[PDB]
Amino acid sequence: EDIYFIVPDYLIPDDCLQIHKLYDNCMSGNFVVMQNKPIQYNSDIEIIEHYTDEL
Amino acid sequence: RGLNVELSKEISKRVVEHRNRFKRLMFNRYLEFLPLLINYTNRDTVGIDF
Amino acid sequence: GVYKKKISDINVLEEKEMRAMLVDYSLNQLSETNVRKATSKEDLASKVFEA
Amino acid sequence: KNEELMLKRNYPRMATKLYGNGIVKKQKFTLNNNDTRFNFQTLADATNYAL
Amino acid sequence: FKYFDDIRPFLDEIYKTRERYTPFYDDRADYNTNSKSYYDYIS
Amino acid sequence: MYEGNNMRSMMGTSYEDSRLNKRTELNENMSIDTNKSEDSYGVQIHSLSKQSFTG
Amino acid sequence: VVLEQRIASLEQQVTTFLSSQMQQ
Amino acid sequence: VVLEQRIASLEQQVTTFLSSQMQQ
Amino acid sequence: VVLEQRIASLEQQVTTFL
Amino acid sequence: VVLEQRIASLEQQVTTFLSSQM
Amino acid sequence: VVLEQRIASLEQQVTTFLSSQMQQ
Amino acid sequence: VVLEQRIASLEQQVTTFLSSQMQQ
Amino acid sequence: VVLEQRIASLEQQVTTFLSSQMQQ
Amino acid sequence: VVLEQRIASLEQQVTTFL
Amino acid sequence: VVLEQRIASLEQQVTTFL
Amino acid sequence: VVLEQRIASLEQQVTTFLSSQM
Amino acid sequence: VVLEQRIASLEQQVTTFLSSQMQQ
Amino acid sequence: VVLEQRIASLEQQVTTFLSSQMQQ
Repeated sequence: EDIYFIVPDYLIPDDCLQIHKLYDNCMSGNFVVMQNKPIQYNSDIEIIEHYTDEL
Repeated sequence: RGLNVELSKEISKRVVEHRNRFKRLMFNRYLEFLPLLINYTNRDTVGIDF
Repeated sequence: GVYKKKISDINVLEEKEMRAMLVDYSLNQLSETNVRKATSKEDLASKVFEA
Repeated sequence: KNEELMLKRNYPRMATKLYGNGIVKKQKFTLNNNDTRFNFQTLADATNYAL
Repeated sequence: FKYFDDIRPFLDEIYKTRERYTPFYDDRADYNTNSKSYYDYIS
Repeated sequence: MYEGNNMRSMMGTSYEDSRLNKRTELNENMSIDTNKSEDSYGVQIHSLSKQSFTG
Repeated sequence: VVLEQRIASLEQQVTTFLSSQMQQ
Repeated sequence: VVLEQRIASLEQQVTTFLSSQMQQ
Repeated sequence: VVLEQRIASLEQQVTTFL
Repeated sequence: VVLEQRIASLEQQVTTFLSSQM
Repeated sequence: VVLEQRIASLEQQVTTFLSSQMQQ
Repeated sequence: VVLEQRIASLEQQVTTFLSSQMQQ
Repeated sequence: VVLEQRIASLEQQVTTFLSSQMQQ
Repeated sequence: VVLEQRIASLEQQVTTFL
Repeated sequence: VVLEQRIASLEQQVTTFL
Repeated sequence: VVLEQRIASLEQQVTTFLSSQM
Repeated sequence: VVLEQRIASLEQQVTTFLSSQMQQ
Repeated sequence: VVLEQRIASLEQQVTTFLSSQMQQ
C-alpha cells in the first residue's frame, strides 16, 4: 500500500499500489524502490574522506 | 586601525592554507559531481528529473 | 524610477564636468596668442564672426 | 416638542479599530562543504541531511 | 546565602574534559601544534 | 503605469509575486488526521507498520 | 493484445486485494 | 483500441468505487 | 461504442457527485 | 500518448466535479 | 473520431471551470 | 496531429489553473 | 492547418479574456 | 470538418459572451 | 473558414476596446 | 515561421488598438 | 491564400498607425 | 516566398516604430 511518505501533492494514485518486483515479472501496479547499492556496507562519503586527506 | 604583521614566514601559514583549502575543495567537489554518473537512456518517454 | 533617475544624474554629471574642463582649459591653459580681448558683450559678436 | 426639530441633524456614530503593520520574520541557515564532511561518513546521508 | 554545597562534585570539574571532535585539516588549528590546547586548558 | 523597462534584474522585478513556492501546509493534518481519538471498536491489535524514515 | 495486458493487470489487482483479507 | 482498454479500465474502477459506496 | 464511453463518464461523474 | 492525454482530461473533470455540484 | 470527442469534452470542462468557480 | 498538441497544451492550462483554486 | 490551430488558440484566449471581463 | 464545427461553436460562444 | 478567422480578430479587437 | 509571423502581426494590432479608440 | 490576407492586414495596420497616432 | 520575407521585414518596421511612441 501507499503507507510510505509521498512527496508530490495531488498526483497520488489514491488506489492500489504495489511493488512490481517478484509478484510477477511485468504485471503488478507500479511502485518500485531503487537502492543506491544492492547490499550496503559502508557509505562512500567516508571513502571520499578517506583519500582526500592523503591527497 | 590594528596591524602588526608576523614575518615573511607568513608563507608557512599560506602553505597550510593551500592544503586545507585543497582538501575542502576536492572533497566537496567530488561529492558535487558523484550524484550524476548513470542517467540511463535519458528521458526516452518517462517524466523523471533524473 | 530610482534607476532611471540615477542614469539621468550620471548624464548631467559628465556633461557639466565636461563643460568645466573646457572652461578651465580656456583659463588655466591656452597661451595668450589665441586669446582675443573683447571690450563689450556685442563686441564679442563681431570678434567671433571675424574669427 | 417644537416643529423645527425636523431641521436638526443626527449623524450615525462610528466604532472603529486600527491595526497597522505586521512582522516580517526570517530564519536562515548556513550549510558547509568541509566541516560537515569530517562527520557524515556517507555522502548520500549528507544529501539527506541537506534536504 | 550560605551553602556548603558538597565537596566531591567540585573536585571532578577540574579533572573533566568533553573532548569534542575538532577536525584536523582545517584552519581552526592550522599547524595543530600542542599550544592552543594549553591556552584553552589554562584559561 | 509608467513602463520604462519595468523588468530590471532584481528588486525591480520583485514588487510582483516573485515565485510563490512551497507555501506552509497542513499536508500532515492536525486536529483531523491526528489529534484524533475516534478510533473504532475493533477486534484485535493487528499490526503497526514500522518504517525507517530514509526520506 | 491490449486485453492480454489489462487482464493481467486486473488479476494482480484481485490477488493483492484478496490477500488483504485472506486466511493465507 | 487502447482507448477502448482505457474505457474498460475506467468503468471497472467506477464499479469498484460504487461497490465501495453502497454495501452491495 | 463511443456513446457507451460517453455514458460511462457521466455515470462516473454522477457517482462522484454522491 | 493519446490515451495518457485522455486520462489526464478524465482526472481533471473528476477534480472539477469534486469542487462544485454544478 | 474520438479525438474530436476529446476536444469537445475539454472545451466543455474549460467553459465549466472558467465560468463556474472562479475567474482565475 | 496539430490538434493533438494544442489539446495537450490546453489541458495543462486547465490543470495549472484548477490547482490555483483547488482543494488539493 | 497550423494557422487554423493558431486561430483556434486565439479565439479560446479571447473567450477566456471575455470571461475574465464579464463575471459569467 | 469537425474542427471547423468546433471553431464555429467557439465563435458563437464568443458572440454570446459579448 | 478564413472569414471565420477574420471575424474572430474583429471580435478580439472589439473586446480589447472594452 | 508563417504562424509566428501571423502571431506577431496579431500582437502588434492589439498593441495599436490598446493606444487609440480609432 | 491566407498569406494574401496577412499582407492585406499588415498594410491596414501600417496605414492605421502611420496615419492616426503619429508621424514617427 | 519573396513576399514572406518582405512581410516579415515590414512587420518589424511597424513594431520598431510602434515602440517609439508606445505605452510599453
